[PDB]
Amino acid sequence: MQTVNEMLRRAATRAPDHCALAVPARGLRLTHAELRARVEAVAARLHADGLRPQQRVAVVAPNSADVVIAILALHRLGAVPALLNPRLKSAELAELIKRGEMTAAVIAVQVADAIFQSGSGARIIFLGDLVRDGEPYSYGPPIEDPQREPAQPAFIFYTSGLPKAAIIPQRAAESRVLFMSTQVGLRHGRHNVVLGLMPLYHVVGFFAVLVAALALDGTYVVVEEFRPVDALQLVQQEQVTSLFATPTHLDALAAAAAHAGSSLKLDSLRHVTFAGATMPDAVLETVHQHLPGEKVNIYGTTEAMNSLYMRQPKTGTEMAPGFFSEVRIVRIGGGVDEIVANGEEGELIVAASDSAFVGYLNQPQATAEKLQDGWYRTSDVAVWTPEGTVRILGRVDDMIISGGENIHPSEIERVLGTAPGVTEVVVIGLADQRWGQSVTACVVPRLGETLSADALDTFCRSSELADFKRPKRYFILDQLPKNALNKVLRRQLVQQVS
Amino acid sequence: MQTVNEMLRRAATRAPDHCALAVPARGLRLTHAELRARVEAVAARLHADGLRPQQRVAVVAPNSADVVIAILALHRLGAVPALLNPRLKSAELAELIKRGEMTAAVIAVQVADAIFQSGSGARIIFLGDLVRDGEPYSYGPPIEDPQREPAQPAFIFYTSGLPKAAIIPQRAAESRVLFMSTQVGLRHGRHNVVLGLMPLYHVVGFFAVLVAALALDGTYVVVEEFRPVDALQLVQQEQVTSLFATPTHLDALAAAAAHAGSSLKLDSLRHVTFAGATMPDAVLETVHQHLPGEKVNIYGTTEAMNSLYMRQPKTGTEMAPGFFSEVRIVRIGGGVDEIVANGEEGELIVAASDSAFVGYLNQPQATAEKLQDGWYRTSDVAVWTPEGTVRILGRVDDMIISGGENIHPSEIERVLGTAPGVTEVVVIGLADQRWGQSVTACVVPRLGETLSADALDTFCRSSELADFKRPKRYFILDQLPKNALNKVLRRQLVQQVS
Ligand SMILES: [Ca+2]
Ligand SMILES: [Ca+2]
Repeated sequence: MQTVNEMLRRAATRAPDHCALAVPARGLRLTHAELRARVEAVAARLHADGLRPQQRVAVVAPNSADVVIAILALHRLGAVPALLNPRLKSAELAELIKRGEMTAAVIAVQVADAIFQSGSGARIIFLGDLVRDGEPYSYGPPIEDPQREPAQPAFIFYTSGLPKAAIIPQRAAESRVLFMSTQVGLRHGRHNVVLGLMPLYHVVGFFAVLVAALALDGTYVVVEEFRPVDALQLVQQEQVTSLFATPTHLDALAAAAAHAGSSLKLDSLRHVTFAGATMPDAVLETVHQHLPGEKVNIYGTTEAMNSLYMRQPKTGTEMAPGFFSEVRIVRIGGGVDEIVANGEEGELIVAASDSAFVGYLNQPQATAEKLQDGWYRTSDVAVWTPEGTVRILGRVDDMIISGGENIHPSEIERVLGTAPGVTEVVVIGLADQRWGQSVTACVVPRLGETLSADALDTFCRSSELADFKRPKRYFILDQLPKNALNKVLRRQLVQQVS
Repeated sequence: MQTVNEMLRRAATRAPDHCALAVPARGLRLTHAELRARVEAVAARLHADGLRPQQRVAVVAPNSADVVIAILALHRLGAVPALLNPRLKSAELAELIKRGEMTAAVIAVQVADAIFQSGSGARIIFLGDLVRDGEPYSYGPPIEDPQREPAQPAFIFYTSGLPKAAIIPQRAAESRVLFMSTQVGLRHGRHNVVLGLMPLYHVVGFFAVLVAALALDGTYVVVEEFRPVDALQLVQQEQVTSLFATPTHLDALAAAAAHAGSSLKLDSLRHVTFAGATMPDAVLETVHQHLPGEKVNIYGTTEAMNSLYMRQPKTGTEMAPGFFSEVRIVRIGGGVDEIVANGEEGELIVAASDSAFVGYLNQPQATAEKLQDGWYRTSDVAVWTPEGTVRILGRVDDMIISGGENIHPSEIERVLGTAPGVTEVVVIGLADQRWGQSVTACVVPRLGETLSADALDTFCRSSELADFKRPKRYFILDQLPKNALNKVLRRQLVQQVS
């Protein structure tokens, strides 16, 4: 097996003087050999300070060359980095560090004061004390390479109450990189220039983007702050060959690319990759229209990485398993062998092979729910189409059951999203008078526009929606309740309207 | 890890009703599911007859759907197939089966009578008794899946006195397939139609061609006998997307493709792959001119599979390591850490990682010579170019040392191959009067043409060859001595001329 460390080690023997890390705004460029030397330097310093293999170390920082070096240094030492979203609230981060029994926390700095008040025994390490614009503070003797074993913890990543600590074993790294070759069509070579739009604390941003970029002897371009015009200019200046972005970022990029008066040259870009399950047909058409390269839709989890994909997608919900993957659709709430009959809806489950996590840290119960008899349960509903592909229908937990029939809010939300005057929509089930749920739509008007239940119903009646799927009721609201991460709080919304 | 069996098993869950095996001349087509059922059937029958996991079974047969099924059935049972070139002499095959301590031999049938006379305890199994045009003789209870372990023997393949039995471990299969994705640019999908030009008893023909074709959810097209026109027609009829062929086959294919009056449509073909180290510049130009698709040169061994490659090659000897690979150039006859200074010639050695063989069967001494301190020694001479690529110079054993300077016959042979009137040439060293060797060229004239030492020397003097490299002597011969496999016997030639 090639661990992350080993893939990078091998790449550096092959392409020592080729650019590995580029930070164009900062004018910082490091070769594969230069990066390896700085990783080794930081690792040695961390070891001298007391850090030992298989100890867990939290990382709380936005994307940057310094955090790339820190994460890889921790891994080189043999510590287990636990990458955390720095946009989370301080007390929430402190709780997770406490729950995780971390030896230390490497932070970009009032998070430290929060860790001190939690009672945690985690030693605070400021990122700025380790490495500054690629330059390490060097000390301590050279250190041994730790023994890495296939099933052993390598990295911890967090999911969407509190986020769960998914443990990624050493053996998972290779296939979490190589799917980008088998599915997406990346190949080895010094032509590879990868734009780092995805967060490093997301499995895609780390394995599929950063690690893939370097493992294939290419360049990772660091983007600290997202700006659509700045990103497209970087495509031209750095000759970016591939980008992985969110639907939100892609919509922004497509719009910035759409001007006739623009001098932008996007010719180098050959791959545009995304998780487009939630992507409306309209966003997908603008991506096809205004951005070059092959478009590939992927379906992925923190827990299992890549399970389905589609080249040149026409919609965001239709995909099929690729290399590495084995999938089934089973009776909702049933055992892993209870295969549905074709055309019937069930839960998508995916074989837990080398890419799969080994469990959630200190949560035995949640693990038992997700990993059963060699299979990872997605908690998503799906169906086999007449063409033998998988149609993702939505989350099991979002499903509305009205008169004993399954309705998926995501489908209704996509239709209603295109109705005149609608800027936002969330579809929920509210309790009816016959022990079921009634389909209910909460809608926000475009600025200055007037919505009415009658006009929205008139629009739904003209659509392809089956009768039983049309909302029975509308709530017209000035705004929807959202957390600090711009995610709709479905449960708080039910309470506000009901 | 995915063993060969596991890669095929997973592919069949993904694409059960897609064509896996096509024999167009015979009108035979089998889906992934149909192939798996026949593999399972033959495996069960083999087990009932007494065959058990980790027992070695020789296979002596030309390419066909039946041998594909037999090999995969042996592997499914857990036996270790030892694939042998059926063009070898009977007593030579019998000797190798004896030396290998085989439990049995599956043969297309006077090889059987030879095995009986060798004294071997190998039970003879005729291929025609197991499966006929895809149809198995079925009996016996269903059998357990054997435990497969990473380091455990999986397949045996033979090299170029007697051929050596290279043991390929279970863990080697995945990277021996996936290099075709990282290096050559194949990707997962039902678009894959692979033409089976390479012999199944060659590691390329098995892992890189057959197993890759199926593992990626594609089709393997069986070719029992090579014919250039028939092969190109199959490209059109079956919509072949990739082919791997010898330089000899490629020259034949290019010529057949070169007619303006031809109706052939080769548009589906996107990848033409070859081991082109021995390929002259002229053959490479005709391939570029007359065949479509991306051309990729690979450097490979039975022992280590893929160690170097080049996309869109301009010559056959300049390549660089790809994904999986780590290479060094060391002092000839020295230790694995004795790196040469750049520009100096040495032996190419390659890291023995997952793809590597684990040793030669029953030959401890030959193993110790080839596998040292984590490295496989190629026995090829090479040099790092000013551009940081590897230039393959030829075999260590072929090198001529004249006045203390290294001369490589392959270089001289390529120049002399283009001289007026020359149809064949072999360059050898003969003992001089100062304890060294003199560069000597043995040449065969084109039919009816007259060669002379003077005209050949005149041609060499006009070439880019350094003074010290030009032949001091010519032997003009009506033919060169060759074995039954059309390979020049270098040692018999020295004796004939000296
Ligand atoms: Ca309000
Ligand atoms: Ca003769």
